[PDB]
Amino acid sequence: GSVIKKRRKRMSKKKHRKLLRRTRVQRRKLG
Amino acid sequence: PTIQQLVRKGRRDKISKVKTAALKGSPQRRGVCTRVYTTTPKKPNSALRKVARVKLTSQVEVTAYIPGEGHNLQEHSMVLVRGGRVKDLPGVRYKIIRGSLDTQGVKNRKQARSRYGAKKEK
Amino acid sequence: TMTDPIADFLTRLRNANSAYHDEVSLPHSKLKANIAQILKNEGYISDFRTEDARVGKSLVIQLKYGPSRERSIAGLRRVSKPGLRVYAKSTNLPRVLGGLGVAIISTSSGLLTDRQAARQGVGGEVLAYVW
Amino acid sequence: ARYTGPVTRKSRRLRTDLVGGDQAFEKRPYPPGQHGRARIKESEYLLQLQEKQKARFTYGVMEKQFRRYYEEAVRQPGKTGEELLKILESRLDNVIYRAGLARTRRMARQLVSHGHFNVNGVHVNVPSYRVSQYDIVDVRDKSLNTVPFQIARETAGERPIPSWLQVVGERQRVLIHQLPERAQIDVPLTEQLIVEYYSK
Amino acid sequence: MQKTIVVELEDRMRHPLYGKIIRTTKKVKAHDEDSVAGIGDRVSLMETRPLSATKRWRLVEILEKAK
Amino acid sequence: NYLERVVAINRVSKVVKGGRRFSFTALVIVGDGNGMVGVGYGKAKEVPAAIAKGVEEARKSFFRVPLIGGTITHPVQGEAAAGVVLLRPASPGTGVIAGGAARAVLECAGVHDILAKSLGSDNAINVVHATVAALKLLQRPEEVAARRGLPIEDVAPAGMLKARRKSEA
RNA sequence: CAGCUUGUUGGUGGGGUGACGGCCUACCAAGGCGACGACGGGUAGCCGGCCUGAGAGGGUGUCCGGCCACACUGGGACUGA
RNA sequence: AGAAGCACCGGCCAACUACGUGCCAGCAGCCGCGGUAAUACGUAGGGUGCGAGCGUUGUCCGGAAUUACUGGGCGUAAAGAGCUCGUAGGUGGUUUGUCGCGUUGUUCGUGAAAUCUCACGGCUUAACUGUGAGCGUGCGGGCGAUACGGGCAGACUAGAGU
RNA sequence: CUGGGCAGUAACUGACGCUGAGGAGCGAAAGCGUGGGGAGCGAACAGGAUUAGAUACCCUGGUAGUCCACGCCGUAAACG
RNA sequence: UCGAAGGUGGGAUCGGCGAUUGGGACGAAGUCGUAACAAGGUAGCCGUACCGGAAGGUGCGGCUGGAUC
Ligand SMILES: [Mg+2]
Ligand SMILES: [Mg+2]
Ligand SMILES: [Mg+2]
Ligand SMILES: [Mg+2]
Ligand SMILES: [Mg+2]
Ligand SMILES: [Mg+2]
Ligand SMILES: [Mg+2]
Ligand SMILES: [Mg+2]
Ligand SMILES: [Mg+2]
Ligand SMILES: [Mg+2]
Ligand SMILES: [Mg+2]
Ligand SMILES: [Mg+2]
Ligand SMILES: [Mg+2]
Ligand SMILES: [Mg+2]
Ligand SMILES: [Mg+2]
Ligand SMILES: [Mg+2]
Ligand SMILES: [Mg+2]
Ligand SMILES: [Mg+2]
Ligand SMILES: [Mg+2]
Ligand SMILES: [Mg+2]
Ligand SMILES: [Mg+2]
Ligand SMILES: [Mg+2]
Ligand SMILES: [Mg+2]
Ligand SMILES: [Mg+2]
Ligand SMILES: [Mg+2]
Ligand SMILES: [Mg+2]
Ligand SMILES: [Mg+2]
Ligand SMILES: [Mg+2]
Ligand SMILES: [Mg+2]
Ligand SMILES: [Mg+2]
Ligand SMILES: [Mg+2]
Ligand SMILES: [Mg+2]
Ligand SMILES: [Mg+2]
Ligand SMILES: [Mg+2]
Ligand SMILES: [Mg+2]
Ligand SMILES: [Mg+2]
Ligand SMILES: [Mg+2]
Ligand SMILES: [Mg+2]
Ligand SMILES: [Mg+2]
Ligand SMILES: [Mg+2]
Ligand SMILES: [Mg+2]
Ligand SMILES: [Mg+2]
Ligand SMILES: [Mg+2]
Ligand SMILES: [Mg+2]
Ligand SMILES: [Mg+2]
Ligand SMILES: [Mg+2]
Ligand SMILES: [Mg+2]
Ligand SMILES: [Mg+2]
Ligand SMILES: [Mg+2]
Ligand SMILES: [Mg+2]
Ligand SMILES: [Mg+2]
Ligand SMILES: [Mg+2]
Ligand SMILES: [Mg+2]
Repeated sequence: GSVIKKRRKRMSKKKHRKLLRRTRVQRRKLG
Repeated sequence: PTIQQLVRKGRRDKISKVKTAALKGSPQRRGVCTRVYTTTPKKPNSALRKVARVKLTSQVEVTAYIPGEGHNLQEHSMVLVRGGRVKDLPGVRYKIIRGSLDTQGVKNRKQARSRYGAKKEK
Repeated sequence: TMTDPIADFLTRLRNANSAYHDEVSLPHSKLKANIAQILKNEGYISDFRTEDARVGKSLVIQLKYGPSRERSIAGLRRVSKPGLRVYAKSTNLPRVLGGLGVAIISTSSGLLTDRQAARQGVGGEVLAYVW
Repeated sequence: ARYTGPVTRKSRRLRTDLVGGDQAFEKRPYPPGQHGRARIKESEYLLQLQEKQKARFTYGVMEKQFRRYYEEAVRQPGKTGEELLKILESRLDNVIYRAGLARTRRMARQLVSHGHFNVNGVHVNVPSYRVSQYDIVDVRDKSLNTVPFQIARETAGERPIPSWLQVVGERQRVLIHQLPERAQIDVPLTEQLIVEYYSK
Repeated sequence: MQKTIVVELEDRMRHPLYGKIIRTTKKVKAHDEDSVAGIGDRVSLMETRPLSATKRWRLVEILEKAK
Repeated sequence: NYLERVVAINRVSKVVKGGRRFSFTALVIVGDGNGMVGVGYGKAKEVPAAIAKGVEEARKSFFRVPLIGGTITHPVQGEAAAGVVLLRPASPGTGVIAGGAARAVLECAGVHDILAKSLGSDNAINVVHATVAALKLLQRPEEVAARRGLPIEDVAPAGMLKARRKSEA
């Protein structure tokens, strides 16, 4: 079940990218 | 590995996290013991536990366990707190010593009678 | 590239001894000849000698085996390394297998093993343990 | 501090008759207590601990004192168990036991504690003193005409005398030929388990 | 720098725990009563009394000149 | 008068349609106490039956252990499947010093004086396999001398030389 | 923490010191340190030792002893060897 | 005759039965115990380990070969940079002669005293002290050596390149 | 137009080698900039269907993109 | 002249708090789905891009840590 180790990383990276896309503007570009 | 690698960058031990905090090298430390209440343990071991929010003399705030049965602690009892972490509860990492300034020894204690605080007999 | 022909030689020894080779051939250097001399008079190999190679000198050594097929060398290990040189005084010489094996010691008196180094009174470089 | 308690109890617990002669022992050879007869778990640590308790309570030696003796026995060259037995024998209450000037250990010890003993004419009252070579094991001059000290005469034949000490006639004075080594040491106990113990 | 010379010393010493031989250098100052010296100049030196803030050495003899 | 000692009793299980089928494995070491030691794994549905099977197949897995009078000839390091056990001969005073799984095997082999250290896996069975491998690696001065062609005195150190005859006089 | 250094690097003539010395000064040249960690930030009195460990190591520097620094905080001279 | 208490008893870990409680009180370091028969909570009895000490905390080392010099690893367990070139650095084939820096031998000096180890001596033994011998691993000077490493002056073609 | 590799001769040099912290270059696809191009495919999008819903899978279309030039990006299960 | 302290100033740097806001972890017998594990019901993952309440979907290239002949 080595793919599980990839899925956890995938979900964490996906949520981080989703947060960055939620804030690619003065929400975060100012900061 | 490739001893030159060791001399360029030596072996450095992993950071040993401080097991106990809020006491700063103090085996015991006293607190004003605000907010005594009762909380529940984790998914197994369903019970009710006596804990206290202690303002320690390090100017910090921690959660401590009240060992034994019964206590006269309400809001401002000058308690002495030492280490010891209970397994059931998440935020409990300290224990008030029973038998201190304003923590009486547990009553009706005839076994082990040094923990939980107790004179022998009269 | 080709570093430390001492370890190359003793690794050739290991590989052929593990493969039950009657004899090994390698390049010749004076240090290899003296190491083979030590191995002989300490009794770990049978005769060694030299060819007329196309270039340089060629060192062939014969590996001795018991009456049946048992290794006359139980192993060996390079100890002085081009990446880490190890030196030992006469008073603190290495003890190989508590004494049942020997260590080639390089000293101002030439190459000579643990017994000669101890009872002659000088220590120094410790090339390898044969045992 | 001293144990000051029952002896056959611990003889039963250690499963070995430590003292010389006991009818209270051999009637109930099992260890005492309400669970006195249960099958004990024969663990390595268990027999090591019972064995060290044997070694202690045989001579009436306390824990950290036995420690100190063992840490100098280990440091002494050669082996350690033989010299540990040597020195725990060299304790003078054991010396009196070997000389036969006592019936049991707890009064061999008290004859020293209560100041009935000079060694080189020197008043000693600590029972932990170690006898050296060629030394004299003597008594106070005024001890004569006292009940145990005179029953000590006719009771000198039932117990064999070791060859490392010499006892003489009307002057009840012992001469220590040498510090006894291994053999003449009475052996109610196998002694390598002390050696193994303290490497834990 | 005007009658001053800089000799780059050399030293090898056993590494305290890994046991290797480390090659460590220096850069130190020595005197020249005559300001003639190229680049290279394997030369020898001995200590003196300080002649400047970081002057502690003196050139004694120059051998195998800069070629 | 011939020593057995069981180190680990472990309840294995096999899964079937109905449920779990249980079994016992009984790693035992049999030894004379002087030079003869054997290791048996042993498996059976019952704990004493596994004990017995282990004893019976350990007594047919024998090998001589070369000693010199309570300690081993020279220091070794046995490497099991994943167990690593290091053995260093000890001075004639300090007794056996070993971990739980090794201690039984060397006590049954009958050594009185040894330094043993488990560095690899902590599984008892692989620890005893590593220790057995180390005892195979053990060699005798009198056959190393035949191996090398030189006599006893110029292959074996004078310490163990003079320490041999002190046993048999 | 990657650029730090201008009395900084050196020399000359002086001054000054118990004494060499940019220790200070006039002039002249533009050098010195650094990836083997300069400069910086944080922490810290150091040591024979002490604790632990099989050792190597790890922790620590308390009694004793040696060295240093300081004396409410900061700056300076005097006498006197 | 005036003089014993402390801790613990499921496994580590040496040490067990009963009664009271019934997911409650509570215990616990760990994994776990207690929901009506608790060797694991409270009490009693017994027992074990100690003992003028016994336990709790905190700190550190050990176990931890879990920062690995001694003494570890990187296909799938954490771990080969996406690849290459190349700077510093590390490392380097065969052979001749020399230097003797590393290395190594010996001596001298230093490495205070105290501390630690060995042997005695005395405080009634001990702790403690004293004396003699090691330790003081390191460093500086002189006198040796050149096998290996290093510098230098060369040589060879086997590596490398044309 | 141009790079590398392999073999053979032994003509030549005579250790000039290996690796390489940093560093530099190259680096699928997607993506970005400017300018072209755009058949087919095809993120997005829209409709249809399916479905409890269907922001999907299937269908019908279909924009960016995919292609080219020149830069940028410097990442991949860039894997043996 | 130099000079501590003090004053003025602009920076550097280390912290605290901060309406509001973002994710993380742990919790409970909550709500919406069912994305992965079997061909997990559209093989799964990697990078990247876009889209979507949410898991996710899709495009392009890649891998087998999937299949087929
Ligand atoms: Mg599997
Ligand atoms: Mg001048
Ligand atoms: Mg392995
Ligand atoms: Mg392990
Ligand atoms: Mg000026
Ligand atoms: Mg001047
Ligand atoms: Mg002047
Ligand atoms: Mg401070
Ligand atoms: Mg260790
Ligand atoms: Mg001090
Ligand atoms: Mg103080
Ligand atoms: Mg004050
Ligand atoms: Mg004056
Ligand atoms: Mg137990
Ligand atoms: Mg009940
Ligand atoms: Mg209890
Ligand atoms: Mg603790
Ligand atoms: Mg460690
Ligand atoms: Mg720990
Ligand atoms: Mg590992
Ligand atoms: Mg590798
Ligand atoms: Mg991996
Ligand atoms: Mg790769
Ligand atoms: Mg290359
Ligand atoms: Mg390269
Ligand atoms: Mg280079
Ligand atoms: Mg070089
Ligand atoms: Mg070379
Ligand atoms: Mg004396
Ligand atoms: Mg004495
Ligand atoms: Mg002393
Ligand atoms: Mg000293
Ligand atoms: Mg060629
Ligand atoms: Mg030529
Ligand atoms: Mg790089
Ligand atoms: Mg590029
Ligand atoms: Mg593209
Ligand atoms: Mg474009
Ligand atoms: Mg766009
Ligand atoms: Mg365009
Ligand atoms: Mg479509
Ligand atoms: Mg649609
Ligand atoms: Mg083109
Ligand atoms: Mg990557
Ligand atoms: Mg590829
Ligand atoms: Mg806020
Ligand atoms: Mg699904
Ligand atoms: Mg999917
Ligand atoms: Mg579906
Ligand atoms: Mg699917
Ligand atoms: Mg994708
Ligand atoms: Mg879509
Ligand atoms: Mg695809």
